[PDB]
Amino acid sequence: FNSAIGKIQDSLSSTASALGKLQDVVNQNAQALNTLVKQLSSNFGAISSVLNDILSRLDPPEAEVQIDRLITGRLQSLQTYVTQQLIRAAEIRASA
Amino acid sequence: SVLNDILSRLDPPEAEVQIDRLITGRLQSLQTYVTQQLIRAAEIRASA
Amino acid sequence: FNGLTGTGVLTESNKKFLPFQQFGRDIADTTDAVRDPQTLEILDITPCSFGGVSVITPGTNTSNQVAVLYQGVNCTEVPVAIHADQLTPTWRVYST
Amino acid sequence: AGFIKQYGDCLGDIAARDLICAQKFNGLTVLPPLLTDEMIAQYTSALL
Amino acid sequence: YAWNRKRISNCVADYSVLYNSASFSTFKCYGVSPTKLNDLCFTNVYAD
Amino acid sequence: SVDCTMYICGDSTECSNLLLQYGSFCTQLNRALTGIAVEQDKNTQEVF
Repeated sequence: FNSAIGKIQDSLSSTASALGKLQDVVNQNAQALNTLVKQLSSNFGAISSVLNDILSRLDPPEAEVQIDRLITGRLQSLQTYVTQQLIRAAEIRASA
Repeated sequence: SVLNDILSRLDPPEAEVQIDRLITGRLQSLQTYVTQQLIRAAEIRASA
Repeated sequence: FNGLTGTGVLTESNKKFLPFQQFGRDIADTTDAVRDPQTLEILDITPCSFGGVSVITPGTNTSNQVAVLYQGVNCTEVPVAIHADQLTPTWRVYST
Repeated sequence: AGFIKQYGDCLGDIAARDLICAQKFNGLTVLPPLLTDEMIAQYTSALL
Repeated sequence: YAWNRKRISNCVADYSVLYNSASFSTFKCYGVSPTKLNDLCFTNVYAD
Repeated sequence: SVDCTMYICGDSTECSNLLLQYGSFCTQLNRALTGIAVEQDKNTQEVF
């Protein structure tokens, strides 16, 4: 038993790969957040991806249309992210 | 319903708006499909 | 700065900007730092302090008394976000 | 990861002022776990 | 067909005077409100 | 259980036609809820 335990120390020490089951979870979440963060950049058909720009750029009557494009899109992205999390969370809770 | 006709008949300035509608729908549909897909797969996994 | 509008805290930074580079960006595709149009000085922009607010209360049947939680913020800032200085003394008690 | 790693860097900075990371930049915050890592060890030690 | 292009740069711009001129029959801007234009700063402005 | 037709279009022919343009989004949704509906009964039979 004693020698057996030491072997684990080596295997874990030797390769990180043993840890993939944990690593992917961290990786997946990181990826989800990154994707979620990156979405901010997408124009979504709006003239620009920056809210402060649009505000500085257009008067309200016109601006409302452009901002609306971002909101419907961005929210939809956020909606996408949440659904993924719920499903993913279920998997983890299943594991839990 | 056909992409080509919009391109054919309508000038791009007008077409862009039209295709955009079509895009959101299918993309929404695939989104519904994948989301639907994920859940069933989970059902399968538990079974597996 | 040059039309780039936003809110944050401007601090001197230790980034090694090249003489040509106007400004930098974060992973987010958001402005990480800028150099003044007036002075060739490098400034990192960190968005001003904010965080979630949660109310820790016992049952209302039990009591009215409450305790407020400011998520992920140093206690120093509570007077800052609030602009406690402006408020009446009744409000100020809560600040610190 | 790009963003997550960037977030960790945020925790590192003492010098920076008005640095409330929870904000990352756009409202995305990370709540801490209720059972701290130290605590988790005690459970496991007890469990052990 | 021959349309002339002029390059304008390295200055400060007062566009409001242009807007506050009764003289222009059509003053339509796609992207900027004619007002608040004073707030923007650009690398190159081309006039045709 | 939820019919899309009333929930969305409720007694509005002008509305409903516009719904058809949407395709199968409803028939699928109604199908799922029905599928869900039967499921609980299946659950009860399995348990008790």
